[PDB]
Amino acid sequence: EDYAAIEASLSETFNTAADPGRRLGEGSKP
Amino acid sequence: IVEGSDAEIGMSPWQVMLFRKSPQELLCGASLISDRWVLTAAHCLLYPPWDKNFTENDLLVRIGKHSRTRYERNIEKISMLEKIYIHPRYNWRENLDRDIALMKLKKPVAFSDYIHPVCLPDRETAASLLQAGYKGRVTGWGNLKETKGQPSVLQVVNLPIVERPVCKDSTRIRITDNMFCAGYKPDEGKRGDACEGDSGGPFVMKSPFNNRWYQMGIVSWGEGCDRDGKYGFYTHVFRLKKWIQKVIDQFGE
Amino acid sequence: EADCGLRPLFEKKSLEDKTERELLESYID
Ligand SMILES: *[C@@H]1O[C@H](CO)[C@@H](O)[C@H](O)[C@H]1NC(C)=O
Ligand code: NA
Repeated sequence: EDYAAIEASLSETFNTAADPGRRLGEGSKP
Repeated sequence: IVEGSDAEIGMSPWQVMLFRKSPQELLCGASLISDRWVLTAAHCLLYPPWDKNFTENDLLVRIGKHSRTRYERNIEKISMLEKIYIHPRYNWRENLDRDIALMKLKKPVAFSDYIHPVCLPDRETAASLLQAGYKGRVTGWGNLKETKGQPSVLQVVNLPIVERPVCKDSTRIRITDNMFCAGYKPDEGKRGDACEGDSGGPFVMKSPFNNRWYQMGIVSWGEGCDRDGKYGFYTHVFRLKKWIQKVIDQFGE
Repeated sequence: EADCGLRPLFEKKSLEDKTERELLESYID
């Protein structure tokens, strides 16, 4: 699966997922 | 991390990145507690209202990292999970009580300058350091402010523990003994907080008794990030220490 | 681990990071 060079399939531009831990109570977002 | 700074190289060698396979994305922080075990927040893995239910094969962990995005050759290690264990009484319905999960690596990871486990607190360490006003340290690659705001490298902020009744009165959500809160108060001038994507990362304190770093908390929840009069809430690791030990013993050191 | 909590690039080399003093200061004063 992985060794060293084959990690050119690894993205270097990706988002940070929405985190529900910060959206409790008054943290709610639309 | 809101209002933090770039970490120094090797500052937090127990810091782990929880990475989604498809699509590729930063899920959460986490921490290395042995060569085989990683501690994180349950809600990073399981949150039914958002239809979040990650299994072993959905994820990877990246260890030894500094850059948020770059593959750090000869530095980071990428490991697959053998098994995930979420606290049976984790309370996703209300306040994320017992927001804790353990992940077992398929193979042991080798330690290095950049990869090294954190300590778990004993009773006396917890009684000594978990006091109002005493600062701990939070690290992560989460957002730089309340919802791009993505950092290029690992962020770090030092935050004071807050008295339980102030934590209590600051929110209408029910607080339990399995959490503690931290952050500056409005009148303190300084600020900072964990934020989205920092969840599951470690809140650490350096013991003056033996100069070891101990993980007292897991970044758990908050109402937004860095709001005046609000504080960050952390899973109380010592309170959950018995369950952690039970799991590791039963499922392999 | 018997080695937990001691950083190779800091404690093991007798170096301090730029802000750990802030933690210790909060414990004392
Ligand atoms: C989460 O997903 C897994 C795999 O699809 C499933 O086996 C498990 O029952 C789910 N957990 C719950 C109860 O939400
Ligand atoms: Na605040």
